[PDB]
Amino acid sequence: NHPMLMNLLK
Amino acid sequence: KLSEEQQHIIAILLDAHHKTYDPTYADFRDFRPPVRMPLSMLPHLADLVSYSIQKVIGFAKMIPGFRDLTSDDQIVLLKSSAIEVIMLRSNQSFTMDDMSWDCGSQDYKYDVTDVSKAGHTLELIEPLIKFQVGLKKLNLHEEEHVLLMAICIVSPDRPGVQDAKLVEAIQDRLSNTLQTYIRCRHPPPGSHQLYAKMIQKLADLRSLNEEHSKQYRSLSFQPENSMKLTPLVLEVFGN
Ligand SMILES: [O]C(=O)[C][C][C][C]OC1=[C][C]=C(C2345B678B9%10%11B6%12%13B96%14B%109%15B%1172B932B437B%1285B%1363C%14%1527C2=[C][C]=C(C([O])(C(F)(F)F)C(F)(F)F)[C]=[C]2)[C]=[C]1
Repeated sequence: NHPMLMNLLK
Repeated sequence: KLSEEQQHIIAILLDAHHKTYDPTYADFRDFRPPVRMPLSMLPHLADLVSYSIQKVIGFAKMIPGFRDLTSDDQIVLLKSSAIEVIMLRSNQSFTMDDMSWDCGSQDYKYDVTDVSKAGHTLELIEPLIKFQVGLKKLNLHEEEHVLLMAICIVSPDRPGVQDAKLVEAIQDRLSNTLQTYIRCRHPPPGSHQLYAKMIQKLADLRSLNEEHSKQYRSLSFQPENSMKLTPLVLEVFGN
């Protein structure tokens, strides 16, 4: 449920 | 007694901070502009927090051992610590003179009434100021300041952590680095009880965290206010 977090975490 | 691994850890965290903290405040002209003359400052300060989250994430990625966590745990830890790390890293621009965060210019110099103009009350702002004062008086070495940020992020007791075992062992290497640093490179009397004082500041931040999320949920339950937030702030802080 966290698309932008996971993208930013590489 | 500062081992080679420990000096390594300090080198990486110093560099990770300098790569994610720009003391020129160049990017501030990209935010929605500040208005003072109605939650006037909420667009500009929500933009600042959303930017700051991206910087905190880039710092967290460089903390040694963090990438050996699962993405679920990494998400847990960043969701819980984001506002605390932002408050802690804001101490660098805080000036005890006029009790304001002086990020370069007067437009980008924020006092307690600016924070009020984003929807927050002195229930939060009063402990927040005394937090920034007490940290300012600890006179921390930059080495200690970046170790503290790392220890904040990698906490085993955050709600929903899965591998508390691995999280605890990662934090332990950082706490032992900090304790050994204080002992070896921070002369008395400023070293007196310094580790305990720094851990007290993390406790101050847990309380500040709880109050932030109460006033955030109140704030963002009004859709007029949600509209002024950013998509990243919403995903991290909720709804
Ligand atoms: O790389 C670089 O350039 C280095 C950059 C240097 C970094 O400078 C700074 C970054 C952040 C801060 C702040 B200091 B305290 B005081 B309160 B907290 B820190 B953050 B702003 B101000 B207000 C803040 C704040 C505002 C808004 C909300 C919100 O609750 C809301 F907006 F009010 F709703 C929300 F939603 F979370 F944003 C929560 C908290 C000051 C300086």
